[PDB]
Amino acid sequence: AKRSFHTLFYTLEHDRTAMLEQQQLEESEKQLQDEAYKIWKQVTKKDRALIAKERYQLFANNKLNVEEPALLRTKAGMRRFLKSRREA
Amino acid sequence: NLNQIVTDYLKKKGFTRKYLKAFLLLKNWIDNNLDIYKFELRKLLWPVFVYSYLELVSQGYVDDAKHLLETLRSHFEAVHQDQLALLDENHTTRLYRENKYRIPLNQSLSGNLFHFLEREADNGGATIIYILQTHCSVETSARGPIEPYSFEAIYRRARNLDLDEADAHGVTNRDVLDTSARARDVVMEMQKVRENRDRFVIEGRTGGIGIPVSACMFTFHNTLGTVSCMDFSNDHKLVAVGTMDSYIRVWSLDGKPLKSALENEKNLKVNNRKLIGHSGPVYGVSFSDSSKLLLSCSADGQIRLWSLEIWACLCIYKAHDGPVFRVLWGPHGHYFASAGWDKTVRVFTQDHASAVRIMVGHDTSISALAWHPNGTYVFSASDEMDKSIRMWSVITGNCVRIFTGHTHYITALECAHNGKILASADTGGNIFIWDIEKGTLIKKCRGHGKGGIPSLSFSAESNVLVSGGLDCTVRVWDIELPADPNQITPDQISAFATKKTPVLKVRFTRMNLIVAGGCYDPE
Amino acid sequence: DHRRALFADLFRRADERLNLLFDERGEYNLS
Amino acid sequence: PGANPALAALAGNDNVSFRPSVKHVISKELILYFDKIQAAILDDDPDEEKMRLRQAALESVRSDPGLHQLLPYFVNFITNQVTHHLDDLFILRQMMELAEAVVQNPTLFIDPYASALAAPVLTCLMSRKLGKIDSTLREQYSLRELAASLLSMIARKYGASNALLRPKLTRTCLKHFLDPTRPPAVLFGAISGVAASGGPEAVRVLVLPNLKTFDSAVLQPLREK
Repeated sequence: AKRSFHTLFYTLEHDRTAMLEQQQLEESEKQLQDEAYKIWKQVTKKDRALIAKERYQLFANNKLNVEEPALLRTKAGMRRFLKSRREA
Repeated sequence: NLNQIVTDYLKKKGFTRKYLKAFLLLKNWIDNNLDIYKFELRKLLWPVFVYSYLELVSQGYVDDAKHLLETLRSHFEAVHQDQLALLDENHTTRLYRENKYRIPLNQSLSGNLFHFLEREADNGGATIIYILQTHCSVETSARGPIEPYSFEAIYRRARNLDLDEADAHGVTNRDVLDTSARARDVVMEMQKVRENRDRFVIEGRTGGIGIPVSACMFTFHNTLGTVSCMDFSNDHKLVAVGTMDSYIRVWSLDGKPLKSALENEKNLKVNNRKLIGHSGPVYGVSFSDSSKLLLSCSADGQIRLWSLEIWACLCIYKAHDGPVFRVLWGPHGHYFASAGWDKTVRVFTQDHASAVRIMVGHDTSISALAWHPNGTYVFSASDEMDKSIRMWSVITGNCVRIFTGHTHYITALECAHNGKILASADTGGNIFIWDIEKGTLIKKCRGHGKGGIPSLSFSAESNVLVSGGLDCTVRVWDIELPADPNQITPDQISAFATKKTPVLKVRFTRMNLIVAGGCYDPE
Repeated sequence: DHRRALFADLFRRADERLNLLFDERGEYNLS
Repeated sequence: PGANPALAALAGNDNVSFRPSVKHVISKELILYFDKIQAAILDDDPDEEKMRLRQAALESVRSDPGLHQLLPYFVNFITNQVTHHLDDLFILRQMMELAEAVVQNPTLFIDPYASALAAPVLTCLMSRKLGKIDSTLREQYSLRELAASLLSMIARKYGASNALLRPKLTRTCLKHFLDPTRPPAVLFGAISGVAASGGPEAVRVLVLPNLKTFDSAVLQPLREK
């Protein structure tokens, strides 16, 4: 699953469902108070949902919301990328 | 009071109170498109040529018509041999004149073509627009692009549909759709194109910060302090270094072999070469407007011109008394300038052995040079007791502007691509930004250390500046800070530190990306 | 069905071939 | 006193405690321009003036020399629109056209974002469902062909600075192709993608040897329909 990061692509046809499912689970929690493909989904669901939620919030109503965080590059992210590149 | 002196002096002196260009442009544009469209656009190639040729025959430019026919015959030698032979009045020409060519096309493709032609109207777009409006009719249809194996052709062949009248009419879609396998509003279309394009213009800058920039660094190893000067070619394909050992070394920047035109040197495998022939240290190297020619100057007092196709010297220029310090090609590469120890600025053409213009008036040695983007003005700077910048006209040879204010040795000069702003740097760490028409100082930029800023560069729109320093840093500068929405100066955008490598050369590409070069000193 | 195993083997062989086709800079490996 | 704090965020340093918002980094004119472009491109009215406005917006995106700060936003917007509107052929076609116009601007450094652009395009090439009688098939196949052309362009342009892009794309398309369970449209998209990303040698070495079986276990039942 983690090795497949360096060898395969995947489509964005299951990200909306992941976002909605995570949103419903989080809302309920707050209110209370193939096989390789399946493994890939099980491993990446949470991160994909978070990224989808961020992107969805940024472009609400097809307008650039000026109160959301800017898109800026940092050094910790590049360090993570370098880690993955050394893995490859 | 200098104002009183100037006023008195003025009062006492009596002062009162053709078609081939368009064809090539179209060919390149078609070459740069997506594949799915290339089948349709090519239908425009054959007409635009034929009519154009006839036009020359109508205007008496027989030689131009012959040259055009010969140059483009290769593209059609495999198809239009009979038509080419016939063209090289007949009834076919009369039929062409009477019957206007039909060019079916898709709606979106037509919109893209019209917008592209408008965008390049003065570079050859007008010719094609006029030709299409006069001798063509672009029957636009709302179908999809047609190809021998696209959906349209497959569907039509499978369902056994007929041929549309517009696409009925030397290759045509019929041969692709035959069993053997609307009108136009040009001129009005251009008006609509311009009117709609006018609606998406950005007209200010309030708030925000500067612009992000990427940098690529080239580092030289095992030089032992022998490298004096460095330069990059216009397309970032070559790099040249002049040393204290009198020779020049050139490298290809991607490691591929360098090519020679000599028969003995056919298919030779080397990616760097040496130019030998100077007798003293080399202090300047300049690539000409691929680069074919190189100019060098040395402490022996000579200027040398080298061919980069055979890698040998062509001419020596000997107009200087003492060392020459700087040499520079003109913005388009036929004139060039030189300056050095004897306080005079010389302007040559590559055509003549003697300098054609001599500029006199500096009181000290020259330390920096620069050209104006229009090719008719030069800039020079002197050191020591006379730390001033002078602007020289090339037609007369006289000085037109003097800029004063530096108190340290000046290391670099640079004129903006718009021809209105000047920049200078010295060994105190300051950068001066000057208005040229008023002769006044616009501002100062601070933040570099002491030692010298050898290189500056402007961006394509001249709104950003990049500087390289001997303090092992590269810095980016905003030329105008945004409007208020209601040791280091606030107009610096970025600073990047190098790893023990003084920066000798920096340059901007077409994008927000710069290339820098330097030599590594491990100690 | 039994087609799945056959096509999986075909893809395995094809991928083994594909591994050696490209080079470091994305160009074809002529050897 | 006059130095901006957001500048420290632009250097990417770790100790920074200030988190700028969009309004602190992008000027108001650029925000208005982005909004105008997005409003113009995503209009479905059949009026001629609207088509002219859409074409003008695409040309503006394709030629403007001052859009360096909006590139990440363009990429994110394309990704979001493709992700959340897979049941609309018009929107997907507009997104593909916008992606084509963005990578044709000669003033933009696009290398690091190349892969980020290859994910939406792929989703438009081998997605099992696109949209929600003949006209629908026309639209779907035209969209798939356009996606394949754009993928070919991307792979050709940005294949050297992204070393593993070409093998990854080719392997994905090949994996999708050698699967009898997929519907014919996905197989068409997969073969187009293999040709676009791999090249002539990829087809010669990977596709042809397996064709003998392919036409027997896949094409015959479909022909029998």
